[PDB]
Amino acid sequence: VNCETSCVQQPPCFPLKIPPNDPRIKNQADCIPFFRSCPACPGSNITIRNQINALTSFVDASMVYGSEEPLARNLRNMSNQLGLLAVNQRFQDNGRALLPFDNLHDDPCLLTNRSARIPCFLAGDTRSSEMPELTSMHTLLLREHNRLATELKSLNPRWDGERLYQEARKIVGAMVQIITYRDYLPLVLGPTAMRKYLPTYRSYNDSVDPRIANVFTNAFRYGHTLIQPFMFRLDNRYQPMEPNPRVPLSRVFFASWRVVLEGGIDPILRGLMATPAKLNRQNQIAVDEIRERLFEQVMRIGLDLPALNMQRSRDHGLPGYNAWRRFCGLPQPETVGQLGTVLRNLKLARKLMEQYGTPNNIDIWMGGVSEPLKRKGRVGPLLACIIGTQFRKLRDGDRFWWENEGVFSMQQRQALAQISLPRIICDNTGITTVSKNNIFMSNSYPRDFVNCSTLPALNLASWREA
Amino acid sequence: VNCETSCVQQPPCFPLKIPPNDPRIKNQADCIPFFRSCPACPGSNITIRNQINALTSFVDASMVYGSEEPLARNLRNMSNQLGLLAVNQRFQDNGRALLPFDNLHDDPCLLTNRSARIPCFLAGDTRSSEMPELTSMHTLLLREHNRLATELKSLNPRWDGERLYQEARKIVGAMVQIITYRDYLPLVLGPTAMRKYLPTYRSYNDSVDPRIANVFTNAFRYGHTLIQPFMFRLDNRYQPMEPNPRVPLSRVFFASWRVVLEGGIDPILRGLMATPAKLNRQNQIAVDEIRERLFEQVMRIGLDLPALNMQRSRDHGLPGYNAWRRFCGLPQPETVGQLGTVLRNLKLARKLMEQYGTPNNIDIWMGGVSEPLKRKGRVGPLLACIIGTQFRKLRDGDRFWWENEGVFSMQQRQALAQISLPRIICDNTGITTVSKNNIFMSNSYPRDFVNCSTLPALNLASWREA
Amino acid sequence: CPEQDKYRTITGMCNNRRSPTLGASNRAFVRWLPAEYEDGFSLPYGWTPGVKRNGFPVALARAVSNEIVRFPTDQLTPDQERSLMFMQWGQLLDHDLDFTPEPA
Amino acid sequence: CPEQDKYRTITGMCNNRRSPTLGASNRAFVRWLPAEYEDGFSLPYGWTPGVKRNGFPVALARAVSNEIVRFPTDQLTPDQERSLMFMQWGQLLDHDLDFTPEPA
Ligand SMILES: *[C@@H]1O[C@H](CO[C@@H]2O[C@@H](C)[C@@H](O)[C@@H](O)[C@@H]2O)[C@@H](O[C@@H]2O[C@H](CO)[C@@H](O[C@@H]3O[C@H](CO[C@H]4O[C@H](CO)[C@@H](O)[C@H](O)[C@@H]4O)[C@@H](O)[C@H](O[C@H]4O[C@H](CO)[C@@H](O)[C@H](O)[C@@H]4O)[C@@H]3O)[C@H](O)[C@H]2NC(C)=O)[C@H](O)[C@H]1NC(C)=O
Ligand SMILES: *[C@@H]1O[C@H](CO[C@@H]2O[C@@H](C)[C@@H](O)[C@@H](O)[C@@H]2O)[C@@H](O[C@@H]2O[C@H](CO)[C@@H](O[C@@H]3O[C@H](CO[C@H]4O[C@H](CO)[C@@H](O)[C@H](O)[C@@H]4O)[C@@H](O)[C@H](O[C@H]4O[C@H](CO)[C@@H](O)[C@H](O)[C@@H]4O)[C@@H]3O)[C@H](O)[C@H]2NC(C)=O)[C@H](O)[C@H]1NC(C)=O
Ligand code: HEM
Ligand code: HEM
Ligand SMILES: *[C@@H]1O[C@H](CO)[C@@H](O)[C@H](O)[C@H]1NC(C)=O
Ligand SMILES: *[C@@H]1O[C@H](CO)[C@@H](O)[C@H](O)[C@H]1NC(C)=O
Ligand SMILES: *[C@@H]1O[C@H](CO)[C@@H](O)[C@H](O)[C@H]1NC(C)=O
Ligand SMILES: *[C@@H]1O[C@H](CO)[C@@H](O)[C@H](O)[C@H]1NC(C)=O
Ligand SMILES: [Ca+2]
Ligand SMILES: [Ca+2]
Repeated sequence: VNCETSCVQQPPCFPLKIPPNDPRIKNQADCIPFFRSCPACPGSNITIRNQINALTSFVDASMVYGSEEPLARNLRNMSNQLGLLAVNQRFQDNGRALLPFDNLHDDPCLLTNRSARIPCFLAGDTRSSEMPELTSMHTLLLREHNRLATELKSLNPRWDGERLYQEARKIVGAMVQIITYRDYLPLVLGPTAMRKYLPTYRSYNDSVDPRIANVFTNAFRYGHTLIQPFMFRLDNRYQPMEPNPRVPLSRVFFASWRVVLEGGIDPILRGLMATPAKLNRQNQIAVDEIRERLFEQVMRIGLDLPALNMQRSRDHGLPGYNAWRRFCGLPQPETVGQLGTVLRNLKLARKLMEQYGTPNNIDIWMGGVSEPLKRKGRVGPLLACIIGTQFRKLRDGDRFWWENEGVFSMQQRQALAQISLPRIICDNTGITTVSKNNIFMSNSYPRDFVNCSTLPALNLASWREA
Repeated sequence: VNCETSCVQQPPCFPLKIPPNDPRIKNQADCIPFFRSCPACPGSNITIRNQINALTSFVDASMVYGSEEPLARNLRNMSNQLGLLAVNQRFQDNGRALLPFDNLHDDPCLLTNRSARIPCFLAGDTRSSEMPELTSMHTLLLREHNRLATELKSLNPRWDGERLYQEARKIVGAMVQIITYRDYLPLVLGPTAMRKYLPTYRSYNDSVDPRIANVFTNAFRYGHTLIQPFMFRLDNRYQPMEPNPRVPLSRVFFASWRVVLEGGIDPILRGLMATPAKLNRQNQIAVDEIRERLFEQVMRIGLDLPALNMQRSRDHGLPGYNAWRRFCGLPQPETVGQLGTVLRNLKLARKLMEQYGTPNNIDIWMGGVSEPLKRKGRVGPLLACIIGTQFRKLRDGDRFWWENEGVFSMQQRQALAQISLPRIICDNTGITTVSKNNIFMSNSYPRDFVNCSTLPALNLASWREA
Repeated sequence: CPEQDKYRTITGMCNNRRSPTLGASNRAFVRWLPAEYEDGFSLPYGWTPGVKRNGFPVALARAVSNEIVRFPTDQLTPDQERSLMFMQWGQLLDHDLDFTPEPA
Repeated sequence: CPEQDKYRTITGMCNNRRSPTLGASNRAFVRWLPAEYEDGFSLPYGWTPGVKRNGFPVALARAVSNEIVRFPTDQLTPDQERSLMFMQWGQLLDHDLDFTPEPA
C-alpha cells in the first residue's frame, strides 16, 4: 500500500480518517496520508513496538554536521586543509555561502516552483529546506563554522583541516548549547519551571541517561502553536520588502527557490527578529496554514499538522494525558469539572471531554498545549515537566557539555559566555542592525534593536596553541 | 555445534574461560558450558540486546498452572468436571498424587539413574525436577489444588470443572502470596528494609510496572548462598531415614527417580523443616556441591553455579556493583579502603579488588552476596533494595493481589489470613508433626514442632455460593 | 571505545563509556512509561473499528483538530514578548535532537 | 481486554488494562539501568580478547568463584534461625517469577 496515494489502512500506513461535515475534505473516502514510524524491531511478536531516533540526542549541532559518518564527510570541503563545510557551488547570497544542494530522487523542493528548478538543500539534518526560515538558520550556522575555522587557521598555523573542522564544530556546538540553555529554555519554561527542572549545572554525571524520550518527540511539538501564517521578509530599514513581504506559509514549505532567487537569508532573518511569534491561547491553538494546508504544494492533499501530532502519539504507543500528569507528579482530573479547574477553562474542558470521554485518553500534544501557560513561559505544567526533564538529561548526561571540566579552559569559557545569536547574525550576514538580547523576547523594530558595532565579537585568543 | 559439548565461542555460546592453574579443570583451553540467554530481538543492529521472561511476573502460582495456554490446558485433568490438575498415572506416593511425567527429547532426569528409567516431571514451570526438594514443593501445591477443588465441589455441587479449577487456582495463588509476603520476605529483608520497601498495602495502582527487572533475575540468586551440600531425608519421627539419609547434592539434581522410588515427598519435606539452611558468611559464600559439581551427572563436567551467575550478569549486560549501589541511593566505594568500610571486611574488599581492579566492575551477584547481612535479614543493603523494590511492584501492580478490593470478599480474606505452609503440609502428606510458624525460622526437632491436630484447617464456608 | 578522545564522534557513540550507544544515532528512543497500544504491543489506538481505549471510543485525530484546534485567523494574538525567532530556534533545536524515520 | 474478569489469564495478559502485556509471559524484562555491553549493544564483557571494561581486565567468572566463593565444606555454618525450607521457598518462588529461555 502506498500511504501517499491510497487511503487503505495496511502496514506501514495509518491514514487519518475524515469525520462527517469536515470543513475542508467533504469526501469521507479521502484521508490524510500517514506512514507509521519505523519500528526498532521489525515483525516481532516479543518486543513492545518502539520507534527510532536517527539523530544524536546531544545538543551538538548535529543538524549542521550530520549524525552519520558518510553524511558528515560529504558535508565537509575535502579539497583543502581549511577544515570548512562545503558551500553551494552554483549560487551565493550577495557573495555569501549557501548550503550545497542535495540529490533526492523525489525532490519536494522542485515541486514548489516547476520553472525555478531549485532542489532541496543538503545539511546535517534532512529537514533544512522544510521552511525558508529554518533554511536561513542552517545557512547562518554553516557560515559561522567557516568563519571560525578561518580565524582559527590565522591563530594556529600548524592546525590541519581536521583540527580546524573539529575546533570550529566544537565552538559551534557550544554556541547552540549556550543559546538554548541561557536564552531559549528560560522563555519556554518560565522562571519557576526553569529552577525546578534545570538547577545550576554541577558537572558531568555518567549515570544520567541522555537519550531522547519517545514522549519528548511529541511534547516538544508545542512549538507548532507559535507558528505565524506567513513568512515575513523585511529590507535593510526593517520595512516590508516588496514584491511579497508576507508569503502564506503554505507557499514557503520546501520552497528552497525563495532563498536562492528572492533575496537570500537576510530578509528572512530580519523578519524573524522584528515580527512577534504567535501566542498560544486556548481557543487559538494552531493556524490553518499548518492545520489545513501543510505541504499543499508538494503532495496530493494538504495535511493537518495538529492532527498528525495526535495520530503520531498513537502510532508511538504514548500514554494519555493523565498518565503523563501522574508521571510528572501533577494531579490527574477525572471529571469535566476537575479538568476545567486544571485548565482554568471549563469551555475547553467540555470540548476535550466531548472528544475523548475522559482526560485519561487526551493525546499528549493536545492535553499539553491545552494547559494555561506558566508565568513568563510559553508552556503549561505538563509540557514544562516533560521538556525540562529532557533538557536536564541532555545537559548533565553529556560528557562534552561546554561547562564540563576539561572540555574548555576557564578562559575559553569566559570567551564563549560572550556569544549570542544577534552577534552570529552580525558576523555572517549583510544585516548591520539586530535585536537586543534576549533575541527571543525582542521583537519590535526599532525599539528592541541595536547596531552590530556595539556587540563584541567572540574572542578566540584563548584558542591560541602557541 | 552445541554449547554443552564444545568450547568454541560462537553463537549462541559464551563458554566460561578457565583460569591458569584451576584446581579442577586442568586443561586451560577447555571451559565451562554456557548458552547465551535468548535475545528479545534476534540479530538486530538497532536494539540494545535484552532477554526474555518466559513466565508471568505475578505471584500467581504459575509454576503450578503454567504461563502459556497449551501447557496450562495439558496440566489439567479434562476427563471430568472436577477442575483437577492431572496426576501421575504410573506411580503414587503412599496413595497420594505425584506430578505427571514430561516428554522431553533429551531428558536429563533419565541420566541420573540409567536403570530406574524415571523421566522428568511435568509442571507449570520447566525446572520442577531440578532437585527433589523443589519437586516436593511442586507436588505439595498440586495436591493442595486438587484438595481445594474437591472441597469446593462438595460446597458448590453445581460448579462445573472450569469454575472449580479457577476457584482452587485462585486460592493457591493467594496462599503463595501470603506465605511469600507475610512469612518469607520479612526474613529475607530484615525489619528495616521490610518497612522501607514494603510499606502497608493501600491499593492496586495501575501505574506500577509489575514486570520482572533484568537485574532481579541475577540479584535474587542470593539464595544460592543458603544451599546445603546434602539433601536430608527424615522418617516418621524426624530421625535419619536409612540407608541414604544425607545424599550429596551433586547426586540429586534432576533425580526424579528418588521421589518415585525412594519414599516420595514426606522424608524430603521433613528434612527441609528440621534442618538449618546454610548461613551466608563472607568467607563461606557457596558450597562446592554447586561450585564444583553442579549437574555433574547430566553434563560432560560439573558446572560452577556462582561462576554461571557472574557470566550470566555479563550475558545480560548488567551494570557493575557501584552503578547498582547508585541506583539504590547507597554510597559507592571507590577505593579498597572505602570498600572495606562498606563490607565491614577489609580482607574481602582486598580480595575483590585483586580480582576486579575497581568496585565499579564487581558483578552484581558477587558484590551483593559479599555485603554484611542486614539485622534479622539474609541480604545486605544492595540486595535488600533490589529484591524489596521488585516485590513492592509485584504487589502494588497486581490487579489480582489477594487484598485488592473485589478479588476476595472480606470474609474470604479473613479465612485466607489463617493459611500457613505447616497446615498445607498437614493436609496433603502423611506428616503429622510440622514446624511451628514461622516455618522459615523453625528448624529443630522437637523444639520447633507441633502436632498437625493443633492447627485449624482453612475454612472455605465463605466460598459457598448462596 | 577509545581510552581517550578529543572531540565528539559524529554518531554520538562513546559519549557515555559504560553504555556507548546512549544518545547515539539510529537507536530506539528511551520510554519514560510503558507503551499503550490497542493490542498491547503493536497496533495504534484507532486502528481497529470499534475497539475502545480505556472504556471510550477513540476520537478521530482530524475531528479533535477540527473541534479544538481550528480557529478564525483574524483572532490571532501576536505575542508581544516573543519574536518569531523564538519559534524558529525551537524547530532548529528540535532538528538537533530527534528525527523519527518512516518507510518511503 | 474484556470489560470484567473474575480470574487471572494464564499468560498474565490484561492484568494491567492500559498496557496489557505488563507481567505477561514471553516478553522482554524491564531494565532499571542502561545495558553495558562490550560493543554497546550485544557482546558481553569477556567476549573479545584484550577488551577491558572501564580500564580494567574482565575478571574470569571462574577465577572470582575460585578466589572469593570457594571455602572448605567442613567450615559450613548452619543458620540457627532459618530452616532449609527458607532456601527451598526462595527457589520455588523464583520459579513463579522468572525463567530466562536459552536455545537448546
Ligand atoms: C502509583 O504508582 C506510581 C509509581 O510509583 C512508583 O512505584 C511504586 C511501587 C512506589 O515505589 C512509588 O514510590 C514510586 O514512585 C506513582 O507515580 C509516580 O509518582 C512519582 C511522584 O509523583 C513520580 O515522580 C516524579 O517524576 C517526575 C518525572 O521524572 C521522573 O522520571 C524521570 C525519567 O525516568 C527521572 O529521570 C526522574 O528522576 C523522575 O523519576 C519528576 O519531575 C518528579 O520530581 C520533581 O518533583 C518532585 C516533587 O516536587 C521533587 O522532589 C523533585 O526534585 C523534582 O523537582 C518526581 O520524581 C513518578 O514519575 C510517577 N511514576 C509513574 C509511572 O507515573 C503514583 O503516584 C502512585 N499513585 C498512588 C495513589 O499510589
Ligand atoms: C547522577 O545522576 C543519577 C540519576 O539522577 C536522576 O537524573 C538527574 C538528571 C536528576 O534529575 C536526578 O534528580 C535524578 O535522580 C543519580 O542517581 C539516582 O539517584 C537517586 C537518588 O539516590 C536514585 O533514586 C533512588 O532509587 C531507588 C531505587 O528505586 C528507583 O527505581 C525504581 C525502578 O525504576 C523506581 O520504581 C523507584 O521509584 C526509584 O526511582 C529507591 O529505592 C530510592 O528511594 C528510596 O530511598 C529514598 C531515600 O531514603 C526514600 O526517600 C524513598 O521513599 C525510597 O525509600 C531512590 O528513589 C536513582 O535510582 C538513581 N538513578 C541512577 C540511574 O542511578 C546520581 O545520584 C547522580 N549523582 C550525582 C553525583 O549527582
Ligand atoms: C516551519 C515550521 C514547522 C514545520 C513545517 C513543521 C512540520 C512538522 C512535521 C511535518 C512533523 C511530522 C508530523 C508527523 O508526525 O507526521 C513535525 C514533527 C516535529 N516537529 Fe514540527 N514543524 C515546524 C516547526 C516546529 C517547531 C517550532 C518545533 C518545536 C519548537 C517543532 C518540533 C517538532 C518535533 C520535535 C517533531 C518530531 C521530530 C521527529 O521526527 O522526531 N516543529 N513537525
Ligand atoms: C536446588 C537448588 C538450586 C539449583 C540447582 C539452582 C540452579 C540454578 C541454575 C542452573 C540457574 C541458571 C544458571 C545460569 O545462569 O546458567 C539458576 C538461576 C536462578 N536461580 Fe538458582 N538454583 C537453586 C536454588 C535457588 C534459590 C534458593 C534461589 C532463590 C532464593 C534461586 C534463584 C535463582 C534465580 C532467580 C535464577 C534465575 C532464573 C531465570 O532463569 O530467570 N536459585 N539457578
Ligand atoms: C572549498 O574551499 C575553497 C576555498 O574557500 C572554495 O573555493 C571551494 O569552493 C570549496 N569547495 C566546496 C565544495 O565547498
Ligand atoms: C518561480 O520562479 C521564477 C524564477 O525562475 C519566478 O520568477 C516566479 O515568480 C516563481 N513563481 C511563483 C509562482 O512564485
Ligand atoms: C482425573 O480424575 C480422576 C478422578 O480423580 C482420576 O481417577 C484420573 O486418574 C485423573 N486423570 C488424570 C490424567 O489425572
Ligand atoms: C537406581 O535405581 C534403582 C531402582 O530402580 C536402585 O535400586 C539403585 O540403588 C539406584 N542407583 C543408585 C546409584 O542409587
Ligand atoms: Ca544532536
Ligand atoms: Ca508468575
